[PDB]
Amino acid sequence: AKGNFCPLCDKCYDDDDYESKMMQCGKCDRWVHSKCENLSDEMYEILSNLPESVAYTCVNCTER
Amino acid sequence: AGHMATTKRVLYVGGLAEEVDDKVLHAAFIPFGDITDIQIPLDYETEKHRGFAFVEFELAEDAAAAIDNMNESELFGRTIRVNLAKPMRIKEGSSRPVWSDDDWLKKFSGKTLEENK
Ligand SMILES: [Zn+2]
Ligand SMILES: [Zn+2]
Repeated sequence: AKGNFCPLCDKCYDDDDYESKMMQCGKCDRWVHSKCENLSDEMYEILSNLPESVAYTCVNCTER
Repeated sequence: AGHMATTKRVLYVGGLAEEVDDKVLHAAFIPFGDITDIQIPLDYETEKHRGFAFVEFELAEDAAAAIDNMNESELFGRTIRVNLAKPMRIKEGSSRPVWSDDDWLKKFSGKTLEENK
């Protein structure tokens, strides 16, 4: 495992998650901040609203 | 060559083989100018992309050179396609993507608009 939280920073499930542009993985339930993934805001909205067949995954469901 | 707008944000890529990864998109897109981000979405059962991906430049002019030259480029033995991806900023907080290049991403999932609600 690599923790049930964003491993790319020391932040956690805190109340600030609204502007942290968080996203849930699609084959595991871990949540991650998209800002730590170096993703732009529009880039985030696209890969977050991609179809249910194809989409981006967390650092343990795929290497990035 | 030509384009609908120069833009300064991320751009679209397609016609890729499943063997393509960010290291292939970086080496093929870096000669026009500096890149700052590349990501490939994947299919949940095979961990492969359907031949579509995204790229982001550090400069707005070099992104216009990508759509002007890489749209005729070739990778893995097949032709690729490149175009802008700024005129598709999602209307999150009001509706899902159904009105732009993001709509054809839904048509790509398999029509889907016959059940949109
Ligand atoms: Zn984080
Ligand atoms: Zn995951």
